[PDB]
Amino acid sequence: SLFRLDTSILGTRSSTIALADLVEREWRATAPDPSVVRRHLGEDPLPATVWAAAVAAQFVPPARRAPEEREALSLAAALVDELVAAEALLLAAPLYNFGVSQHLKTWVDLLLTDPRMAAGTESPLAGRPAVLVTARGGAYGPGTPREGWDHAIGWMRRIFGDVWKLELTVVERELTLVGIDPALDRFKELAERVRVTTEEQARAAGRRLAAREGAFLALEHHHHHH
Amino acid sequence: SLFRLDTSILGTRSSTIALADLVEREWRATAPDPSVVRRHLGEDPLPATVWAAAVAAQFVPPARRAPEEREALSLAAALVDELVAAEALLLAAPLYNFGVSQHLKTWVDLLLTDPRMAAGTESPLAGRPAVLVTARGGAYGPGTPREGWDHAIGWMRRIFGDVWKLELTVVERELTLVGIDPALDRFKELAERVRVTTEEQARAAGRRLAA
Ligand SMILES: Cc1cc2nc3c(=O)[nH]c(=O)nc-3n(C[C@H](O)[C@H](O)[C@H](O)COP(=O)(O)O)c2cc1C
Ligand SMILES: Cc1cc2nc3c(=O)[nH]c(=O)nc-3n(C[C@H](O)[C@H](O)[C@H](O)COP(=O)(O)O)c2cc1C
Repeated sequence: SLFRLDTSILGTRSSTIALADLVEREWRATAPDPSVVRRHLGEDPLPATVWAAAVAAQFVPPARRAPEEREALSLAAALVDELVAAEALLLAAPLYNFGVSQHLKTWVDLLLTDPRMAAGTESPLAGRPAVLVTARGGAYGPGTPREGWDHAIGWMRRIFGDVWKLELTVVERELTLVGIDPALDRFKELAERVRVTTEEQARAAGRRLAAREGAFLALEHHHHHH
Repeated sequence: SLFRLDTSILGTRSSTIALADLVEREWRATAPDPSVVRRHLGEDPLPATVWAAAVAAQFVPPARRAPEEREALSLAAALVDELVAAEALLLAAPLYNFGVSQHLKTWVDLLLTDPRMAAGTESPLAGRPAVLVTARGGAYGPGTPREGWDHAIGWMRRIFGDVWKLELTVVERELTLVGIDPALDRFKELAERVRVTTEEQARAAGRRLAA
């Protein structure tokens, strides 16, 4: 099955929801399991109290735990349950105020309270494919005035890439505030070609996710010594 | 007055609360208008629904806004009020899961929905002194396997330094899990020696804040 996490708060005007939708159409089209499990933290955020309670329970004989502590670690397990149930991941995290979504950080903070996701434990997701959909208002690449101002990209890549050891495909649509903020009207055409191109890339990542089981069984080089 | 923010969820065991007191002690003791307004997002988190509500309200005509939409923009205005009202700032944010405190970003997200904090407007806090107390369980210095693995320090510096234009002094304690993680006993005395140093760095910051 595919697991889909949306974190956008802008509803129907969401670039990330729209790009993720194009990825999902491709999954359902070519995937052996077109099934999709979804969670929308943007509409249904995880409460801001449950993390602290889980961190406390984490080292307490389960019986000496308190109502909120237990309910907190139970919820952590349900969220891990969803990730370990999916053969592939679609995670849509837009750029807000130069950093991580409050909703994405919350979700990840609480996941990492579940024993199966602690530190030093082997990721139960290693090798599994993930498409990450981000968008930005302005342009953030090398040589722009906003180079190194996306403090989110690197964090999500360390968690999904280096910690969870997921196989990561990234779809970034920059210039989503072009036509919205006049100060970016020197970008009108660039912004358009960017959109069309990243729409294909979102279609592309969906096709590639769908076929990853096949592509792994067709893989022969396994670096045995010789 | 002094404005103090805590984000720690560790209570009695916080390295950042401990270090932040050292700054505040220097304030109250040797500072004029020595009053201290404080807010502990670790004990009293801002609701997780309030940022979206404030962002959405700005698209609904004012005359027809929903109480929850009006209520969120009021709360944003009150957190801005706190900051605009202080001569100095004391902001304590630990490193959590390689990234930013979930509560610090919510607070910053909802601050920036107020029209005084908005893009294109001048920082109403520009030039104001600010001490940032942060702590790490590991060592994230140049030359270490964990270099570039603190994705928080850069982001807080962008908001507080580059957007808010505060004259920002950072006090940072590392190796806060030496003694808790058995695999760090190779640092028992170094760990202790960074503690006493950052404590004195914390007292230093206080004095110059009070000056
Ligand atoms: C509260 C808020 C903060 C934003 N912060 C940034 C920012 O720091 N940098 C940026 O390039 N765009 C920023 N944007 C613009 C968004 O990145 C853009 O609207 C993007 O499409 C958001 O994804 P979504 O539409 O799927 O929610 C922000 C938008 C909002 C509503
Ligand atoms: C949920 C959680 C996540 C943490 N993640 C990290 C981390 O990614 N890197 C690190 O060096 N320390 C990490 N630590 C340890 C903290 O850096 C250390 O405990 C610090 O002193 C916390 O600040 P506080 O005591 O003021 O809350 C983490 C601690 C907790 C409770």
